[PDB]
Amino acid sequence: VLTCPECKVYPPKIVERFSEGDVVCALCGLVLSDK
Amino acid sequence: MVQQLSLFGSIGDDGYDLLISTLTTISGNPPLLYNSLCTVWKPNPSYDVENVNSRNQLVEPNRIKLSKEVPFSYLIDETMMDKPLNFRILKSFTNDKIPLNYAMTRNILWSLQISDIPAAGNNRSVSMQTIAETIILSSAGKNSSVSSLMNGLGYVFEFQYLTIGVKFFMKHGLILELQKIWQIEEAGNSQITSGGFLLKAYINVSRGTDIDRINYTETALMNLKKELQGYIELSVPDRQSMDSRVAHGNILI
Amino acid sequence: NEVFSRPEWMILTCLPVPPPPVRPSISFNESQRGEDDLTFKLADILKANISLETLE
Amino acid sequence: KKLMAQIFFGPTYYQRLRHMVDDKIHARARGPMQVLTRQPVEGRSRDGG
Repeated sequence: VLTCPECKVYPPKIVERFSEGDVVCALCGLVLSDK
Repeated sequence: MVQQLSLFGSIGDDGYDLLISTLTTISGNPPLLYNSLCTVWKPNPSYDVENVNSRNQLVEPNRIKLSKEVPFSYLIDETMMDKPLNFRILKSFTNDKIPLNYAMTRNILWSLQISDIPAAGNNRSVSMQTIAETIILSSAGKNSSVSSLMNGLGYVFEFQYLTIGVKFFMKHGLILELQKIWQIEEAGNSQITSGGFLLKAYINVSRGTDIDRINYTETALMNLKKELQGYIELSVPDRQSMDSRVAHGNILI
Repeated sequence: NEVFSRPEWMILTCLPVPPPPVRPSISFNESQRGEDDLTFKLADILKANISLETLE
Repeated sequence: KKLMAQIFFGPTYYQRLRHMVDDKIHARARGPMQVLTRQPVEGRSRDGG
């Protein structure tokens, strides 16, 4: 399970940026996991 | 556009009088009565705003606030002209009923204002919020009215409320407000801040880039909070409560 | 050397098994796991060892 | 103006070869890694290093 520690919204909304190797919350723009 | 740095709190009316005296002991100024009337408007759901860039989230829909001052002759009933117009009248404003009803406000229909959710992060000691403001001076035409104007822009009415309270001006541009809020509907008037006063201490900064000024403002606000220790607890409100975007609905009151 | 390089150790008795990072499995789908060559060789080693043990 | 020196001038035959700059241009700040060595992948169409 992977959740944003600032929006605190369930279920979390998440978009994976494959071309940058990142996982990004779609609301605050925060970067969750890299590489 | 300002960066408003704010701290919040609340008190029960029992200590109200006492509180007032203490403030005058600190500021050296007497309280000044004031009132206001705010109307909230939201984008029309009949119109499909496909222009919201869903794949990029360039922008999200938001709510507009229109404020105006209303003379006390609309707020004083036939039992109250004998008393002078000062702060003590607030002691009689404990009932959910109020002279200003729905029909008068409908007959009325300024300052236009938009805001954003406060800044993220847990290393912020005061609520920092960004505000964009403009002023409407007058109008003309065949349908000159606030309602027609906001429908021309693309917004519709959502609700409204009435604030009555007192103001204290301290040094360094610090403003302290004691408020009572009455929501108004055709069904009637209900006091949300029932049996108490809402306390808000805030400062305004004109330019967000200047950081020396912001540090000074935070220092003044924390010093004020540390002065009132033991009487009233001033706290940073919830960041998710001061969010006014249409997608999610809640209202700090 | 007495501490690091005794000659008795040049003959194997126990074989260390490397973690899966050294031999990563490539998973096309949920039930499609293509395993590395190293794990196949290690499986054959263990199969032969158990066969020799059960004949012993 | 006029040019001091004259110029050799005339038609010729030319062919447009198979190499375009649009098929050779590549840049990378960050991106996917490798399963085993965990180093930037190989390949322009797979935005590698």
